[PDB]
Amino acid sequence: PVKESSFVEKMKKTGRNIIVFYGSQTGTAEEFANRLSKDAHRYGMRGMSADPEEYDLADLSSLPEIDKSLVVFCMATYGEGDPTDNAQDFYDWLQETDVDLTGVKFAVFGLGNKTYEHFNAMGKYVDQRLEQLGAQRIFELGLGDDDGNLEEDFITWREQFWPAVCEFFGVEATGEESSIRQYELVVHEDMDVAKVYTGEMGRLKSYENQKPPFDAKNPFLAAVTANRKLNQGTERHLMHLELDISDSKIRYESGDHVAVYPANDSALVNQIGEILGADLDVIMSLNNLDEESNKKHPFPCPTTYRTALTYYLDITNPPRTNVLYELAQYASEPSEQEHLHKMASSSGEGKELYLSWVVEARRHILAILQDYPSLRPPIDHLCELLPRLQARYYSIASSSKVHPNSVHICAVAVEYEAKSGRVNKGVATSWLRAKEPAGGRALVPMFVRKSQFRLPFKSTTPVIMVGPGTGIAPFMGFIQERAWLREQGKEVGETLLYYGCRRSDEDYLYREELARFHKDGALTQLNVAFSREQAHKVYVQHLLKRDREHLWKLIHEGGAHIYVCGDARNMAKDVQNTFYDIVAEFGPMEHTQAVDYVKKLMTKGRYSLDVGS
Ligand SMILES: Cc1cc2nc3c(=O)[nH]c(=O)nc-3n(C[C@H](O)[C@H](O)[C@H](O)COP(=O)(O)OP(=O)(O)OC[C@H]3O[C@@H](n4cnc5c(N)ncnc54)[C@H](O)[C@@H]3O)c2cc1C
Ligand SMILES: NC(=O)c1ccc[n+]([C@@H]2O[C@H](COP(=O)([O-])OP(=O)(O)OC[C@H]3O[C@@H](n4cnc5c(N)ncnc54)[C@H](OP(=O)(O)O)[C@@H]3O)[C@@H](O)[C@H]2O)c1
Ligand SMILES: Cc1cc2nc3c(=O)[nH]c(=O)nc-3n(C[C@H](O)[C@H](O)[C@H](O)COP(=O)(O)O)c2cc1C
Repeated sequence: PVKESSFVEKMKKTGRNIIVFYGSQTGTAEEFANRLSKDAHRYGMRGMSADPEEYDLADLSSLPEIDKSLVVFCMATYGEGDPTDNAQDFYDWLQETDVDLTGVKFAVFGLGNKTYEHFNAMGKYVDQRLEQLGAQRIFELGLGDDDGNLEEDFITWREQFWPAVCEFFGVEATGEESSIRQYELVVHEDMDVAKVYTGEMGRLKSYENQKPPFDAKNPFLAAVTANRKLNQGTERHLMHLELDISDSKIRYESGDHVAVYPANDSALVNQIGEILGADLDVIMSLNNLDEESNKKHPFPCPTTYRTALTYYLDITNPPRTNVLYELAQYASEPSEQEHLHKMASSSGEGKELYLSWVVEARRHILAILQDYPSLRPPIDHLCELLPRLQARYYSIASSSKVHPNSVHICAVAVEYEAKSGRVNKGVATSWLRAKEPAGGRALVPMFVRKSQFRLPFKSTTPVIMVGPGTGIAPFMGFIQERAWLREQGKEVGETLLYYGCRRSDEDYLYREELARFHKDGALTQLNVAFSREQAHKVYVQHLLKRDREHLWKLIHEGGAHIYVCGDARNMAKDVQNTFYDIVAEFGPMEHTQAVDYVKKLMTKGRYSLDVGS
């Protein structure tokens, strides 16, 4: 990872006084940065965004060489309160450096989520650390809560931030407003076909010419071997997929995640085009008007609107306030121009409307286009606004020791009645479902992501796995592997599964496979919880609570490892208590002593989580 030159120097040479580093994976932090960066301009200053992984943040000490200089960090938290991948260098650095940042003015906005225990560790860290080094805080730390509404949290913060800035430095709010574009449109007519991106993510033609290694930037088109329906009932659609990675040299261990780069719904794309009156089959490119930025285009180019809407753009999520504000200009009917503008208010009714009519109603772009017919923006400007389509992750359901040449996926297809009035569909799950094992084959641009979730190294350590619904996913690989080790002579301690589902004839995933593993003995216990076969709910905690005596015997004496995968707002929290209570009873020990004991197993590597909401 060859770093770029002193960003301070670039700022000097490009007349910029504020830089906004973004630490993110799904791009939300990146978005905020770009917004905060563009914002800078309307207040007499000029800023720029930047990936800290491309620079050496050691130069912060040089930043004071620029008048009215100030750095801003938009950081998100992951894993064990860990930084985003790209924010890793920055982190390790802040920890090891002793550098003096005297004269450095900063501000930090962190993206977190209250379900997790390490709420905005990064944000809190950077803010607090930069001070210890010497830099002076120009504005309070921002704690954005995604479980509530990060967007609004950002708004509220941003709104107070600029004035503070303006005041500390004595600068004007320079009239504000009047749309400013980032890219410039360039339509191509002669464009040699063989050089137009068709949905590749990295180098031109990387999808056709597959050359390792394969990473997020160079995914590996994997053939869909099997795509079966796992649920017996019809309430929902749960599926088991098997991606063939032969000849990819891609390594992986049960507990890792695999990511996919899906394609939006054809019909949904056609309509956006149609309702705008634009020819989606036009070949074009959006070159940055700043001939200095490294981000030459909003996405791969040259390409066609259809390709961008289909593979490069997120056209299904609720548009964020700034995208709607920018569009307000393209709505002829005033009534509508107003709502759109108002969408980015910090408070008032504008806020409530953006919160219920857009977010709560899950209204995506096309929906808003249909509901505000006077809104007919230019297709090229829309693409510059829409955010980038992300890859979806999946707990690899298989074990490397048994399926080295294949990755398995257990997923629940997303589909629901939105209050917007229509039916929304999960981008990747709908895409995945439509893959028929069968150019001709069914390929899925994927790539693996290593994780922390891992079976114990020592084959005799007791494993306790709590994974209701699709939470069982990673655990299918766990059991396969522990089954293997036994067929390999290896001595295997207890292996217990604590699974859950509605009814044994609705969503009892791997009812049969799990039946085998149990019969043969691979699974010491197979405690399953049918939450709907009786008046009262029977969740997995109840089972854990039921086996308190035994579990505590492997946790406290057998040094067993606890694994938790699935829902994070409830399932995980409820389970975590039950463990507090098991420890507190059989300890014995007050709640506090127990809560700690558990959290220790958590840090001492014996209690792993892998939840989301
Ligand atoms: C580390 C990790 C591991 C994961 N492992 C798995 C796994 O093993 N199996 C699996 O199925 N998924 C897993 N996921 C979730 C997975 O990545 C996808 O989010 C999921 O498959 C749906 O993606 P989609 O693109 O089809 O849906 P999208 O189009 O992206 O839509 C999903 C979004 O729609 C919204 N939504 C969903 N239902 C409703 C509703 N009823 N009403 C209103 N809004 C709603 C939510 O905001 C949700 O985030 C994992 C995620 C992470 C981060
Ligand atoms: N981050 C990850 O790695 C990961 C992996 C898998 C799933 N998930 C997340 O979990 C959510 C749902 O997953 P899912 O569809 O697969 O599960 P699910 O089908 O919705 O539910 C599975 C089982 O859990 C039960 N349940 C509901 N509330 C519970 C509680 N408080 N304690 C214990 N069991 C409870 C259900 O019963 P009832 O419905 O009848 O109440 C059912 O028996 C999604 O939001 C998804 O993001 C995250
Ligand atoms: C796998 C995963 C792990 C997360 N872990 C944490 C965490 O430990 N602490 C926290 O405060 N937020 C956590 N979050 C929430 C994110 O910090 C939040 O969604 C943020 O907006 C992500 O930023 P991005 O879009 O810029 O990548 C996690 C999200 C995911 C999907």
